[PDB]
Amino acid sequence: TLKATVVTKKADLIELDAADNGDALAKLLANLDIKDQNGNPMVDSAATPNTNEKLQALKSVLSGIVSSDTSVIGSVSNVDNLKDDASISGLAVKKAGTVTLTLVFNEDSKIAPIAITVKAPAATQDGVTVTGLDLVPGVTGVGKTKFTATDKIKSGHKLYYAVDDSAVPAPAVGTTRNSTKFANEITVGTTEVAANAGQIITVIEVDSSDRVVGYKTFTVEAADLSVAADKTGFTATVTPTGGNQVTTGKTLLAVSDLANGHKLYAAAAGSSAAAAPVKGIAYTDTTVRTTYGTEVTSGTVEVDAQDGQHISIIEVDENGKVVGYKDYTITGIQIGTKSAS
Ligand SMILES: [Ca+2]
Ligand SMILES: [Os+3]
Ligand SMILES: [Os+3]
Repeated sequence: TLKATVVTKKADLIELDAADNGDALAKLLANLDIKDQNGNPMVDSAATPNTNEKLQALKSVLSGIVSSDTSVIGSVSNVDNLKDDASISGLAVKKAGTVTLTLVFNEDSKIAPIAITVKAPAATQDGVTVTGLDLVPGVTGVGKTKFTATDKIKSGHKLYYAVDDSAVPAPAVGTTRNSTKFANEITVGTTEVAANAGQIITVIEVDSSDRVVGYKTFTVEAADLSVAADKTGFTATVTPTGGNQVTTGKTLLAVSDLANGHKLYAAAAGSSAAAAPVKGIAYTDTTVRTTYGTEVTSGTVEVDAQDGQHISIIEVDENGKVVGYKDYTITGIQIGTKSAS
């Protein structure tokens, strides 16, 4: 009954945010003024909740919307794709960037084309709610890095990472998470990444509705990556001991001065050394506790030994964490000879 007669833009530019939910139509509408035959404003009245007057008014006079870059915001050729079912859509944001959306009207309306520049910003560091997000060496394996933070995330928000040789481009704020690109959810102080030094860990923060709000990149340095347990963390001196004092085919692992609350655990004698656990792993870890199943802390423990075989020993601290590692090749001299059992 009322026909849209006058359409004018307010500003030449509109910039999107997270609240815009990665779709420009709501902000494009807010940037347009529509007047009818009477010169009266054409406004979405809340008394008619499931029919938007303003959008419908625009759609009745609009022949299309051209984008300057179809990869940033897709061009609208069929006008009925603009809708207000549940929410206002869709000048859908595909990628972060800046476009000139040019609105073309029908011949009847006689309204000349209106160009509105739309900026869809990339997600940034100040959009990240977790303060002090940083990389530390891993404790689950060797060559691993771990996420740490000082303060918690905002309630409802989540973190996701990507690991690559190059930084993954910052997505537009408000766009729904790229499942493919950012597939690895971060539990802070728990989750670990296998990475090489020099690689980039690209982290995005999403909201409750899986939409990109934050973005931070870390360059993985050798300092941020985990290494095997060293002789550096090994304080005790262990002397394999044989002769007539020790049982035949067994070596006495005589222990000298470990630090007050330290413990020592030996792996069973085998043809080559046992795998050195990552510095910081709990002894209670299944592979660690099964490989290094014999506690040799007392200095009085004697274990099975053959000539060529290796005995690897780990030094665990007061807390229950692996600190030191050293591998011992056994000799016939340090294998026992005393009467059996
Ligand atoms: Ca309405
Ligand atoms: Os939120
Ligand atoms: Os200690």
